[PDB]
Amino acid sequence: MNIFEMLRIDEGLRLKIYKDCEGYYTIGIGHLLTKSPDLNAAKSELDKAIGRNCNGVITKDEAEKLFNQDVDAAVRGILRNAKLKPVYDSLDAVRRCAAINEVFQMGVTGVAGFTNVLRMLQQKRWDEAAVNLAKSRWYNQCPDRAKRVITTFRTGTWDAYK
Ligand SMILES: [Ca+2]
Ligand SMILES: [Cl-]
Ligand SMILES: [Cl-]
Repeated sequence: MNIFEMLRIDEGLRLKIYKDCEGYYTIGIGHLLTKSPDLNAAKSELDKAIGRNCNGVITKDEAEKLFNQDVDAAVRGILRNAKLKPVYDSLDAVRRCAAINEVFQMGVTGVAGFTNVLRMLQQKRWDEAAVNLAKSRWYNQCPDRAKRVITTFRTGTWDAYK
């Protein structure tokens, strides 16, 4: 088990443009196209991401190329953020996977606003953090995409994906 297998379970594959739990336009392995309510914008966003007229539908190899890029972006997003990096770097290996997962799904900005959870995580207060994440807007709207991640932050094992 690793971050790619983890996200493949959580986001699955979709080779046609769907609206995600947050209500935004998405494709592949959880690749967000835009937060605009306009489908045709997301349709052009796909074409721009791949380098061709898709046009709303991509292949499996292209999805995996986007997936590598997005996981890279999530890691870089964490390391570049002053709030997230010190918390991240305090985490053990498995919880760091949960952290990459949450940023991949929610984006850096959303996550960095969870100020008290970040504090609880840095001080290894796993139970409270789990509870506080459980009452998030992320969790309440995306409970199936979020559930295993919260549990991972609590236990620091891979058991929720087993
Ligand atoms: Ca690392
Ligand atoms: Cl892999
Ligand atoms: Cl969900």
